[PDB]
Amino acid sequence: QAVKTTAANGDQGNTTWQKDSTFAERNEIGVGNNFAMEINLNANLWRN
Amino acid sequence: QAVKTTAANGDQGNTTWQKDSTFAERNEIGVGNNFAMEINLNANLWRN
Repeated sequence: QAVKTTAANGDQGNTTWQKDSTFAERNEIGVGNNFAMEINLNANLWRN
Repeated sequence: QAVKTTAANGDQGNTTWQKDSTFAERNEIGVGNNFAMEINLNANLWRN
């Protein structure tokens, strides 16, 4: 979900609103590297 | 779970019996395509 900042007078970085006026409420985001699986190629060909 | 149609007098499609007499009640089924990972093949051999 999106978020913005308030008037930010002093030590207001804690104060953070909701910016639903522009962005949606169910966005999709991943964290870290993407899922992946490992294989070894030349070994398999030689084995076959 | 399986279901069966009724005698269907008129607009009786809403009426729908359960065919649990014959079919089991936990049959498995998939919807849409199957799971599928992807790997470009020749690029990896050439790069190695």
